[PDB]
Amino acid sequence: KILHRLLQD
Amino acid sequence: KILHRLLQD
Amino acid sequence: SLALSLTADQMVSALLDAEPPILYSEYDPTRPFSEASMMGLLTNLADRELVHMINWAKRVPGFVDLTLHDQVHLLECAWLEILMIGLVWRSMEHPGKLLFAPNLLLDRNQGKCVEGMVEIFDMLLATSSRFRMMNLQGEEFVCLKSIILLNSGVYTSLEEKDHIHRVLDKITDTLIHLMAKAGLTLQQQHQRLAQLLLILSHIRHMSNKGMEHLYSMKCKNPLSDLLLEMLDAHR
Amino acid sequence: LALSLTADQMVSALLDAEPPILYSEYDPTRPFSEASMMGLLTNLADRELVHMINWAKRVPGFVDLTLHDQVHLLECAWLEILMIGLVWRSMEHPGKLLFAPNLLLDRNQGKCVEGMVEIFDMLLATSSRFRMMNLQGEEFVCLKSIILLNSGVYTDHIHRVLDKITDTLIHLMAKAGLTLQQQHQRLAQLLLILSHIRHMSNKGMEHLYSMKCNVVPLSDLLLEMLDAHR
Ligand SMILES: CCC(=C(c1ccc(O)cc1)c1ccc(O)cc1)c1cccc(Nc2ccccc2)c1
Ligand SMILES: CCC(=C(c1ccc(O)cc1)c1ccc(O)cc1)c1cccc(Nc2ccccc2)c1
Repeated sequence: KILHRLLQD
Repeated sequence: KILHRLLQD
Repeated sequence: SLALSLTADQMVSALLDAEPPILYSEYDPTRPFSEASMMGLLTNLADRELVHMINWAKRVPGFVDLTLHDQVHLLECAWLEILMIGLVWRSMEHPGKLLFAPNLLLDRNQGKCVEGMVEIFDMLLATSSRFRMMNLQGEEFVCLKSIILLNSGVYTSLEEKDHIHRVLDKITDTLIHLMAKAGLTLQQQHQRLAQLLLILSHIRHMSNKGMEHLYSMKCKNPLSDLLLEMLDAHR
Repeated sequence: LALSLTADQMVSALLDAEPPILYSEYDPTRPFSEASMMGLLTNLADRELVHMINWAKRVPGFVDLTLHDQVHLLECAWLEILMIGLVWRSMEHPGKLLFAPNLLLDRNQGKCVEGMVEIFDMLLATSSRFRMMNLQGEEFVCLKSIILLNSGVYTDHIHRVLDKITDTLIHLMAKAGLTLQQQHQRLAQLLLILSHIRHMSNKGMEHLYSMKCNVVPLSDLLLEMLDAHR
């Protein structure tokens, strides 16, 4: 999901 | 309203 | 009033004295378990429990000092929360199971039978586990239950706003008194107090979720009159 | 790593992680329709989410969780976190909701969207409640962190961090010169408000996936966070 990206970024 | 009545009687 | 005068041990005593009985279900274990029947069972149980809760709230210090209009408002807002924490309390010594009634003890498996219940089931189960590891005391439980009654509808001229807070403060003092008597250190008393109150945010959550489909279950399906009126109060 | 931090250090770390106050779109064109109002709020909330996700990573002990746990907590608490921020911003504006410095709304403007006004009242009541007891910023950041970690924990290390923020809250009250009784009373008052923030979130969420049923187009992210509540 999008939420995964923003967390790792 | 039943709740109102029971809170009285 | 009168509720401001009570000592900690006095309110514990009064609260313990006011405890409603644990009601039985009309559950016949010589039958399978359908979604409609089980929900009908829990509905019948909740309806009979409501009558005991109404008369229990009257015995909660400060509650009778409030107007009839406000007493109604507090109960309309917190009834399912109160039913749920009572359920969770009954199920403390029954790991993986919920004790709706002494003759009705279901696990997560039999919880699936109702569509969209297994999630609540797990939330109630986790709450009961939470109480278990804390070793929640009965004296603490009745305090939490009184808090829910007075706190849940308080945020929704009127002196009264502040009187409830004054009772809540006194109930906080009581919980601290209990924990100190248990021998806990001050840091331990503050942490445990926080821990107990944070659980009430989850009990609120479970109530909202539970209430949410009770008024979708109302479409179709088997509710009593008092239950319908208190369900009406939410949507 | 979060456990080894001190209370003064805990506060400073939280205050430093504070997300910025964003501005609404500067149309402004008033009054609003229910579509334009929901548009401004949806656009604002979506931009706040990106800052929240980064604020969360800077919450002590939050990066120590698995990526699964981080997601679950945020998915569970995002609206609560948005609301308590809104409530916090609106403290100095009694009877008003400060969504953005260029977007201040009263109860009446809440009637623009089909209630809305019900949530407005609950939000206004929470803001006044904060104003009454003089909620401090250091207390606020602790509460918001508590919401993040606690709201989705019932769905060890987290409870360990939760106890620390409790220790931190007490510290702040002992600093303010409150007596031991006034400390646990005030602590209780603060945490009970979280139950109401939860309630507002659930009521708000319920209407969010009833708006999706197509008043304003929602962002893909705001939809993801919304889908996580069934
Ligand atoms: C398990 C709690 C139980 C209630 C309860 C009953 C007795 C207690 O002592 C405590 C809680 C409950 C069930 C039916 C009611 O009418 C009221 C409460 C309850 C409450 C709300 C919802 C559900 N399940 C559900 C229903 C329809 C759709 C999806 C899920 C279950
Ligand atoms: C005021 C809170 C606001 C949210 C918000 C936005 C920005 C913040 O900084 C804080 C809170 C919100 C609004 C729109 C969104 O897409 C997401 C959240 C919000 C949240 C849920 C629902 C509604 N509107 C509504 C309510 C009932 C019925 C119909 C509509 C509004």
